[PDB]
Amino acid sequence: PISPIETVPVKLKPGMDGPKVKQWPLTEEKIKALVEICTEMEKEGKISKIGPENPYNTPVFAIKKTKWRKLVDFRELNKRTQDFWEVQLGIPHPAGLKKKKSVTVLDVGDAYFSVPLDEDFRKYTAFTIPSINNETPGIRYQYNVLPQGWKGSPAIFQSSMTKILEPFAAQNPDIVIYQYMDDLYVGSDLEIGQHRTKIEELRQHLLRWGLTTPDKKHQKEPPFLWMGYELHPDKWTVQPIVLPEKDSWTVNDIQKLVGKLNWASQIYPGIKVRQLSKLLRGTKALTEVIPLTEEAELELAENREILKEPVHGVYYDPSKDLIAEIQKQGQGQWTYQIYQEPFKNLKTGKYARMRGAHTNDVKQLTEAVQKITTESIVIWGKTPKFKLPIQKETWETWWTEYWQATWIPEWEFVNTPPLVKLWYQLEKEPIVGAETFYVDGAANRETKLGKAGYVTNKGRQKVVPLTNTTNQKTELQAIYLALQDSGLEVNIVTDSQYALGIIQAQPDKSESELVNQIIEQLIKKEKVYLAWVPAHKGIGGNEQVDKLVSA
Amino acid sequence: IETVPVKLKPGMDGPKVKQWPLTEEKIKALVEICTEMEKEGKISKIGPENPYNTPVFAIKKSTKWRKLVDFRELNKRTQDFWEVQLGIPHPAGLKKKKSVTVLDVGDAYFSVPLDEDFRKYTAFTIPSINNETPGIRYQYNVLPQGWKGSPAIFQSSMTKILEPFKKQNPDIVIYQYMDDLYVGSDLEIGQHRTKIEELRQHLLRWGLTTPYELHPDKWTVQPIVLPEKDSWTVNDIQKLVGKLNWASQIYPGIKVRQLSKLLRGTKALTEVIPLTEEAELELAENREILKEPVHGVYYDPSKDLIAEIQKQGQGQWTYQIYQEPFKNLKTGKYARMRHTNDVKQLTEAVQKITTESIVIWGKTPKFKLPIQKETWETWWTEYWQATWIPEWEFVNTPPLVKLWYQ
Ligand SMILES: N#Cc1ccc2c(Oc3ccccc3OCCC(=O)N3CCCC3)cccc2c1
Repeated sequence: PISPIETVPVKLKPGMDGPKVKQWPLTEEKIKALVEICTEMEKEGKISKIGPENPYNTPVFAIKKTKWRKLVDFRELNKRTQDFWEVQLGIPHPAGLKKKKSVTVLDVGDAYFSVPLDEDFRKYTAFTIPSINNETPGIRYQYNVLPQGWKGSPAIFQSSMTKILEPFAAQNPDIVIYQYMDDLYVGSDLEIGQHRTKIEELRQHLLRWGLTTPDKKHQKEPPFLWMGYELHPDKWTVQPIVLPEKDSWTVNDIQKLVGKLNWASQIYPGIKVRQLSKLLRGTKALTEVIPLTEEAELELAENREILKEPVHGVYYDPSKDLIAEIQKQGQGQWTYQIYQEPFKNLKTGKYARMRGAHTNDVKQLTEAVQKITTESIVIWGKTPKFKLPIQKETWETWWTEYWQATWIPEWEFVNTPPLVKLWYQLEKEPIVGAETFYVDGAANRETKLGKAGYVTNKGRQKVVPLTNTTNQKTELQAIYLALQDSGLEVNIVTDSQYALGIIQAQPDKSESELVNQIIEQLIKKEKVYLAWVPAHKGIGGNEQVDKLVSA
Repeated sequence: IETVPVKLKPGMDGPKVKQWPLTEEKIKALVEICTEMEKEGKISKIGPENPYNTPVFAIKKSTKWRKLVDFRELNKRTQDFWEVQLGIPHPAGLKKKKSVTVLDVGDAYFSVPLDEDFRKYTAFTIPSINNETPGIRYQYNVLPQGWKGSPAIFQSSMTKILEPFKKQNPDIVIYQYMDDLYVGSDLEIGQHRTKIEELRQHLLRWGLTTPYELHPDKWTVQPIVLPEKDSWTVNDIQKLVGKLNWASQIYPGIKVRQLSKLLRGTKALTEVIPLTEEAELELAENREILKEPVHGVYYDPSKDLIAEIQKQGQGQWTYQIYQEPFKNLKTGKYARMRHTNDVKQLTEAVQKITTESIVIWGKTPKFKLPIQKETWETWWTEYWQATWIPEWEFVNTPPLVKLWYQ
C-alpha cells in the first residue's frame, strides 16, 4: 500500500482557495462504520488526523452494500483544482492488437490509495467525522494518498505507473504491457512456463513499489469481457446486443437503439442506421414519442436478421498486408470490411452521408475511402490498399472534372455488382439540331404561388401554374418542364444560378422529390446541354420567357 | 544568457489543441528526433500537471525527416508579445527588387533559453498507435521554431550579426519573417547569388548555421481576357455577355448594349451570328478597359488578407487575394508540369501564394481551400515544405467564377 514514488505537484486554480463545505449529520450507525474504516486507513498511512488549525472541509458520507465503503464528495474541491493532462480518452481497438502467444491480466488493488499525494496539497482534502448530535467535536482527517473521486487521481496514478514500470521494461524488452486505468495487460511469446515466471517477477517488482497484484489462483481467464468486447485467444467479437421490441418508441429509446447498432456495425457487416437516425432529427425532447416510419421498420427488421447470426473478428499481424473492400449497401449507404487474408476480417464498418441535399455515388465512395483511411491510421498506423467496385474510367472522368481536389489512393477494380457508375453526363458544347428551350420560373414571395414556363426557337411556348412554392423551386420546375416537353436531345438556357449549380454538380440522388424527377429525366435523354445567361439583360429568349412568366 | 520574460495577453489561457494521429513511420521519426533534442537540452519530459498541448508533425524540406510544430494557437495567444511589444517591421521595397532569396535561420533560435515560466505553454505530444500508450510529452527549454516570439526575442542579436553586411551592401534589402530571411537585390543573377553566399558565410562564421529564388518584378494583378474567335455562335456571345456582365462589378466603364442586340429574338444556341461593326467596336473598346488596372484598392494593414483558389483542370489553378470582395489586391495563376496529383498541386500553390503574400505585405493570408477538410487534414504534410502554417477553411461552394477567372 504505502509508496516511495515521487509526487506530482498540484495547485489550485489561480485566485481560488480550498473548499469549506459543511458536513451533514449521519445515522450514527454509519458514524461508527466510518470510525472503523478511518482507523484502518490511518494505520496504513492513507490518512492522518489533523488539528483545529485546518480550515478546509469536504463533505464525507457513508454507504453499505455485506461490507461498508467510505464515499467522499470532492465536487467542490474538483471545481477548484488546476487542470491536468487528460488521460487517454480512447481505448485500444481489438482489431489493432498484435497477436501474442500468452497474455495475462493484472488488476492492481487500491491502486489510487497506493500512490502518495503532494504534501502542500494535503490540507485541501480535510474531512470531518461527526460526533453523535454534536455532543463533541468531530474527528479531523486528511488524505496522504490519491483520493478516490478527485480530479487529479486518474492522471497522477497513470504517470506514476508509467515511471514505476520503466526499470522492468528496460530489463525485459521483449514483453508487451498495455496500461489501462487500474489494469495491466501483459503478453509475450515466451514458453508458457517462462511467461508464468516473468509475470511472477513483475508482480514482485510492483509489490516493492507498493502495488498489490492478483495471485495465479486469482488472475482472470479468457474469454475477457472488456469494454463491450469479448477477447478470445485467437479471435474477438462484441458482447451480446439485445434490441428491444416496443410498440411506442421514445426519442431516448431511439438514441439507445442507434448506439447499440453502431456498436454492432464494427464487426457485424451490413448494419444500417440511416432511416432510424432520420427520426432523431427531432432532438426537441427525450421523452417525446417519435412515430416510426415504414422505412425505419424495414431497416430495424433487417438488422435483427443479421444480429441473429453470430460473427467474429481476428487480431493483427504486421507482416501481412492490409486490405479494405467496399460495397454499395442501399441508397446512400455503404459497408466495408478490412482484412489481411480473405474472409478473415479484422473489422467492418459503415458510411452514410449527411453531406448535403444532393450527392452522387462517386463522391460518396470517395468520402468512404477517406473515412477508412482515417480509421486505419488510428488503429494500425498505415493506410490499406483498397478493393473497389468502380472502374478507372468512371473515377478518372469524375475526379478530373470535379471542382474539388481529391486524393484517390492505391486501389484496384473488383467486379462485384452493384458497380459505381455515372448515370448521365451533361454535354460540354451546345447541340446542333436540338431544340433550344429558354426556361424561367417565378413566385410571389407573399402569396407563395407561381409559374414555370418555356419559350423555344421552334416557336413553342408553355406556362404551367404552381401553388405553394418558392422562387428557387420554380426555377427548378422550369428545368423539369423543358426536359418533359423535349425530344431526346435538348439545349436549355436558364437565368438561375441556384438551379445551374445544382444540376452542374451531376447529382444522382437527392432529398428533394423535384430533383429526383429531373434526375429520372436526365438519364433517359440522349444529350442535354445546360447554359446560363445573366437575368434582366435583354439577351434573347430569356427576355421572352421572363415576360411570359413574369406578368 | 539571460531570459526575457513573456506573458500571454491577460485573460488568456495557454493552448490546448488536439494532436492528430500519425503514421507509424512519422511517429518513429519524431521519437528519434526528440530523443536527440532531449540529449542536447532543447526539450524535457513533463508530467500530468501540465494540461497544455500544441500539435506536432513530421515533414521533409531532402531525405532527412524534420519536425514541424503547429504554434498557430499559441501565436494567437501571445500576439501582444510579437506584434506590438516586439514587432519586427516590414519594408515596402522588397517586392520591387529583381531577385529575392529565402534563407532558413531557424536553427539559431536553439541557442537562447526560454523564460522558465513560459516553457509549460510549449508542451507537445508524440502520439502512439491505437491508444496503446499515452503519448510522450515534452516541453521546450530554448526558443522554438515556429513561435512568433522567437524572432522577436532573437531580433537584437540578428541586428548585430547583420550590421557589418548592411554597411558593406546598402542596396540589399533584408526582411525577417518567423524562421526565414528574405534577401533582395537589383544585381545580375550571378552577382546576386555570390552576394547571398557571402552572407551565408558571414552568418556561419558567427555560429548561425543555415542549410529558393523569387522574382517579384513579374508579379501583378492579371487582367481579364476575352476570347478572340473566328466564327461566333449564339452560345459564344451568351458566355461573352455573361463574362462581361460579371466584370462590370469591378470596372465601371463596360457595356454590352450593342452586343446583346445581336441576340435579339429567340435563336438556336448553335446558330453562327456574325459580329456587326458596332458590336465589334464595343467588344474591342471593352478589351482596352480590361487592360488598364483598377483604382481605389488599397491595402489596409488592420484587416485580414483572404486568398481564394479555384481548380481549372490540366494542372492549373487560379487565385485571388483581397480583403473586401471584388477588391483584388493580387490575382494569379499556377501551373504544375507532368507525376502530380490534386492535393500535391493545391499544397504547392498554397505555399507559393503564402510566400508572395509575405514578400508584398509581411503577413500570411487566410485561405479558402476547395477540398474536403478530412482529405486535407490527412494529406497536407506529405508535400508541405515551409516552416510556417497559414490559417485555412474549406469552401464547399463551386461558383461558376471558375470560367471567369480562367
Ligand atoms: N480485460 C482485458 C484485456 C486483456 C488483454 C488485453 C490485451 O492483451 C494483450 C496484452 C499485451 C500485449 C498484447 C495483448 O493482446 C494480444 C492479442 C491477443 O492475442 N489476445 C488474446 C486475448 C486478449 C488479446 C491487449 C489489450 C487489451 C486487453 C484487455
